[PDB]
Amino acid sequence: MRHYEIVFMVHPDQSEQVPGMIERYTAAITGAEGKIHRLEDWGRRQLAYPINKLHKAHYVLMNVEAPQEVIDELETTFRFNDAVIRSMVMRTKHAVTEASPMV
Amino acid sequence: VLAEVRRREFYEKPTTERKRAKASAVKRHA
Amino acid sequence: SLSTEATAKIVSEFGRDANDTGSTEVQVALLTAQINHLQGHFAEHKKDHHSRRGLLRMVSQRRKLLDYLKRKDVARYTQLIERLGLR
Amino acid sequence: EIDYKDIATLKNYITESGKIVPSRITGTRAKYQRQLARAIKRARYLSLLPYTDRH
Amino acid sequence: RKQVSDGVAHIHASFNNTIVTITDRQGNALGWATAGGSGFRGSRKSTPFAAQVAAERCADAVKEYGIKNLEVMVKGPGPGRESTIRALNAAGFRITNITDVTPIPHNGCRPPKKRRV
Amino acid sequence: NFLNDQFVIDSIVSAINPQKGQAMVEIGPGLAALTEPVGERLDQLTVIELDRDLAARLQTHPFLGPKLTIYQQDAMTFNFGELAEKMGQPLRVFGNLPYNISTPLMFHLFSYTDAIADMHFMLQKEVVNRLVAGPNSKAYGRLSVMAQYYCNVIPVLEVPPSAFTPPPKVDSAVVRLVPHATMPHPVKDVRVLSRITTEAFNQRRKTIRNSLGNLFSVEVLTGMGIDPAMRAENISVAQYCQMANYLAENA
RNA sequence: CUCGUAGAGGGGGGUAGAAUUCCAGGUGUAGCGGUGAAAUGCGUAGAGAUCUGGAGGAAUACCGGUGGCGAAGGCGGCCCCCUGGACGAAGACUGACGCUCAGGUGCGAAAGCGUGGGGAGCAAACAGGAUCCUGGUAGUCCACGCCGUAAACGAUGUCGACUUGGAGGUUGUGCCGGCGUGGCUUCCGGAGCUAACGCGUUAAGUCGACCGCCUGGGGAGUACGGCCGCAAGGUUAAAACUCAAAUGAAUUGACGCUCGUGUUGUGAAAUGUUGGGUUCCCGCAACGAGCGGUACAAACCGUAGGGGAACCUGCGGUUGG
Ligand SMILES: [Mg+2]
Ligand SMILES: [Mg+2]
Ligand SMILES: [Mg+2]
Ligand SMILES: [Mg+2]
Ligand SMILES: [Mg+2]
Ligand SMILES: [Mg+2]
Ligand SMILES: [Mg+2]
Ligand SMILES: [Mg+2]
Ligand SMILES: [Mg+2]
Ligand SMILES: [Mg+2]
Ligand SMILES: [Mg+2]
Ligand SMILES: [Mg+2]
Ligand SMILES: [Mg+2]
Ligand SMILES: [Mg+2]
Ligand SMILES: [Mg+2]
Ligand SMILES: [Mg+2]
Ligand SMILES: [Mg+2]
Ligand SMILES: [Mg+2]
Ligand SMILES: [Mg+2]
Ligand SMILES: [Mg+2]
Ligand SMILES: [Mg+2]
Ligand SMILES: [Mg+2]
Ligand SMILES: [Mg+2]
Ligand SMILES: [Mg+2]
Ligand SMILES: [Mg+2]
Ligand SMILES: [Mg+2]
Ligand SMILES: [Mg+2]
Ligand SMILES: [Mg+2]
Ligand SMILES: [Mg+2]
Ligand SMILES: [Mg+2]
Ligand SMILES: [Mg+2]
Ligand SMILES: [Mg+2]
Ligand SMILES: [Mg+2]
Ligand SMILES: [Mg+2]
Ligand SMILES: [Mg+2]
Ligand SMILES: [Mg+2]
Ligand SMILES: [Mg+2]
Ligand SMILES: [Mg+2]
Ligand SMILES: [Mg+2]
Ligand SMILES: [Mg+2]
Ligand SMILES: [Mg+2]
Ligand SMILES: [Mg+2]
Ligand SMILES: [Mg+2]
Ligand SMILES: [Mg+2]
Ligand SMILES: [Mg+2]
Ligand SMILES: [Mg+2]
Ligand SMILES: [Mg+2]
Ligand SMILES: [Mg+2]
Ligand SMILES: [Mg+2]
Repeated sequence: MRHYEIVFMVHPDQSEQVPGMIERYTAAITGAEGKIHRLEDWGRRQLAYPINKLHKAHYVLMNVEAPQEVIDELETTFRFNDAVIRSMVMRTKHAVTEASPMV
Repeated sequence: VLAEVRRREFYEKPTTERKRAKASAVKRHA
Repeated sequence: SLSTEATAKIVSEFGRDANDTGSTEVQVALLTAQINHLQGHFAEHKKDHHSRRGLLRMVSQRRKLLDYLKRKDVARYTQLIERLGLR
Repeated sequence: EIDYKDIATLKNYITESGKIVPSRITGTRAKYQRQLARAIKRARYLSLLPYTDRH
Repeated sequence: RKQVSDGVAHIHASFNNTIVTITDRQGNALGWATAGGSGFRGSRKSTPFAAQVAAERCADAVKEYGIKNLEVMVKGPGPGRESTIRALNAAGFRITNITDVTPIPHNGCRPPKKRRV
Repeated sequence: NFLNDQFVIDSIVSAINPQKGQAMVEIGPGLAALTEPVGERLDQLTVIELDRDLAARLQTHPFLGPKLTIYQQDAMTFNFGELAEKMGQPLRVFGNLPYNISTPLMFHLFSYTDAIADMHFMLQKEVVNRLVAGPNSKAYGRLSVMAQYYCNVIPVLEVPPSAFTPPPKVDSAVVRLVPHATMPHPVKDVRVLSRITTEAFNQRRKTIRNSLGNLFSVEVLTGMGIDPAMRAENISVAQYCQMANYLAENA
């Protein structure tokens, strides 16, 4: 059970169901005895370079402390979800609860 | 950007560039 | 490597007390625990020749300690290899 | 210590084209230069900063 | 034929030839010219003067469109990069901006071995 | 590049051992440093050269004047079969040509169907060794197969670099090629044979089941008594002729 | 053993961006390409050029550094899983458990091979055009097996101790930018050492332990035999015969002029007469005097190939350029 920083962006046309996505991902966190330290939904942003003819993406910053197996399930469904077009899971040394520079 | 095309236009053996880098390093000592 | 809780458990069992960590039995037990754990790792990864160098160091070091323990006191040596299922 | 999510700080260490400025110009320490470079690479992946200006 | 009045000029300045192509914002070609198509061959084709008259031929070819403003994007490292720009500016076309579009790999493909002369 | 050592030239002429009554033709006399010692022992000596001033000099030579017949045309495009019937005898050739163009000329001479009695030439030691060497050796190659199919190769003398002026950095050797009166292993088409040799020796370190995979199958090779587990350099000239005949018959 | 630190350390799986090539479509229409100049080649069936879309393989610009990591060979996008080593602080604990190693075992660049995939670029060979150019097969890539060789080099075996010092990089940590205390690393240099070059606390200084290896050049790391390998070959390893040298380092010359003394160097020799300015001045280990790349006496290493071979080419490595 380690601390992992997870960032993923959602297709702008599907931004309405982003809160629905958050709960299901968080449900797997709480269900696996994991503690979600901080979450910061950045909403739509401007992409530096276009990807798949998209100029804006719904950035979601999530910091999670959870074991590896639940994270593996979390990353597998990211690849199988069409709403998210880019994902990044980063292991952190220590849990951090602080406001991001983006907010 | 013209200095990089001069380097990337023709392939250079990796041992060749390594010696030039060493030669440049010892040249800057004065 | 080996977990601190796993290391502490082995120290408590084989060692006389918690402070005692350098005893011959404790070191062999810690080495044996890591050696056995790595067996699953190297079975999956046959191309990791750099880590296998570290594994051989544990096996070679464990051999030296067992020889030293056997040369000094055979009684606790046999009592340890039978406890550890070695030799 | 550096954060890949701080776009304002990172852009101080990139050129107009997007290339990383060398440590010898800014005079930053070796340890933070590696952290800055790695942080910028993560920022490029998340489309926070561009790789080049020719996108 | 058609009236656009605004386009972007692509210049391919290699070490053997220079190509000037006039295209619109969408990227559809309108008229092109090359230094080698103007009677310059061998060493003469690789001269900046060959590109200088090549741009004028391209301006003559695209004069039907009545283009005023154009964007010059330099591609290739060979000589003649500046000569085409001067001719386009001296032909009456208004210079908007100049940018470099030389493709630079990020250590992608192995390049051909250097010729030994 | 020319030759200055006299005893080397004396050894060459003695090695050739010319006589009278039979036709001999020299390719590219040049300065005629070698044409002089052979123009005294022959009644009618023919030469082929591409220089006008040198030909005029040879025509005015006191010793080599009446004995010389100059041909001012390219030797590679020359038709050597006409001179054989013109003199009513097989030709004898002693080229001593530059190594750059000597190899194509030898194969050009091989194509006139044994119309030449003998061919003496100066080549590199490596080139000469390749012609002579048999299978199961590094020197053996596709040049060897196409060489000893037509003629028999016999090394005469290795020429040190000091003999030539200016002395080059590599050795030299004079070799005599004797075309076979009867082919020990005749073939139906040398183009097929050349195609096989250039196919096997392109990849001469792999087993012949891989280098000749696009032409022969495993059963075909075993059907001819050829082990597919042998390298190209292990295959004798006879087997190469055997495969060439088989390929022409079956394709 | 506890805490913590940095790192292209290793293995496996993903993903991103630039670029190359090809494919489809649109705009667009005569060249493109290449060279000293050309031609083969590519092109009215529509190229090159431009925009968009897709496929595919390989490699990771900048950062990047006489930077880092690894026993060596080697190791550079980002992310996750597994894993080795190192270092620092403060203790606890074991109580010589150590060092070095013939055989042995594993590891081991590039090239090469076996089986099956993959194949964009590059490219031995090959084919063609010229007097290098076009095209392009193996190969480079992947899985597994083999090969076990390099100028695999710091041409310096491993381990330990002791011995003047400066400047810098790189990672720790203690105290109040200063101030010490560690590890690795770069340059300069003292004694000392060395034939000289040079090395010089990371020794080629001063000693101890053990292992490997050499005793003229060529023949030759070749033959034979053994062992290993599918082969290429690798390893172990001569003799006959021949030459009286081969070689290292440094010096003096080639490609106005000397002496005396002194000084430097084991020495050949240099200094004087090496520099600045204008015969002259000044500086000056000199002071005064008399006068007017060389194999000379790019190269190489390992491997693979050659049918335009007076040698040349592909791959990696070395500076002994
Ligand atoms: Mg940390
Ligand atoms: Mg590329
Ligand atoms: Mg060879
Ligand atoms: Mg790594
Ligand atoms: Mg793998
Ligand atoms: Mg032609
Ligand atoms: Mg054609
Ligand atoms: Mg594909
Ligand atoms: Mg650089
Ligand atoms: Mg670099
Ligand atoms: Mg290190
Ligand atoms: Mg680690
Ligand atoms: Mg570790
Ligand atoms: Mg005790
Ligand atoms: Mg005690
Ligand atoms: Mg041994
Ligand atoms: Mg290996
Ligand atoms: Mg191996
Ligand atoms: Mg290989
Ligand atoms: Mg293979
Ligand atoms: Mg294959
Ligand atoms: Mg290929
Ligand atoms: Mg033709
Ligand atoms: Mg070529
Ligand atoms: Mg191909
Ligand atoms: Mg090509
Ligand atoms: Mg081919
Ligand atoms: Mg193949
Ligand atoms: Mg082996
Ligand atoms: Mg060796
Ligand atoms: Mg080296
Ligand atoms: Mg050695
Ligand atoms: Mg020491
Ligand atoms: Mg020093
Ligand atoms: Mg010594
Ligand atoms: Mg001897
Ligand atoms: Mg041998
Ligand atoms: Mg065997
Ligand atoms: Mg055998
Ligand atoms: Mg043998
Ligand atoms: Mg043997
Ligand atoms: Mg001296
Ligand atoms: Mg003295
Ligand atoms: Mg001395
Ligand atoms: Mg030199
Ligand atoms: Mg070689
Ligand atoms: Mg090379
Ligand atoms: Mg090396
Ligand atoms: Mg030597």
